[PDB]
Amino acid sequence: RCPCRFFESHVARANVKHLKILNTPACALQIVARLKNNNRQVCIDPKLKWIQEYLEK
Amino acid sequence: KPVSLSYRCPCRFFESHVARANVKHLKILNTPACALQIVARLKNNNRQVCIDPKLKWIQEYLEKALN
Repeated sequence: RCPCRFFESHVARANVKHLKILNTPACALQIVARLKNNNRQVCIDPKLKWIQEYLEK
Repeated sequence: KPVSLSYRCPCRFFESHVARANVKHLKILNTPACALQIVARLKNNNRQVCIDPKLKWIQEYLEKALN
């Protein structure tokens, strides 16, 4: 049962407190963002350019 | 109102021995003051453990997350 069935593409690095990469292989979406200001959790588009940057170097 | 030497980084100590099967999710934090830090939510005890990012299985895990 994949918690992420929907993804949001309109998310910027600046909006996020942290990312949670769910250990759920088989699920297409496993990236959940805990958002700043409101503490809502939303699954994000894994294609967001900033993700690879955040998952840092 | 000052805010200094009171708001610690999520991680100061790390663990390099963690089995992927005992990981529910990886909490990735990345801030200017603390850099990249990974906190694993463990399956066996639901506790949070800071892990070494240089771990081998981490890269593939993150990679397979389509990002």
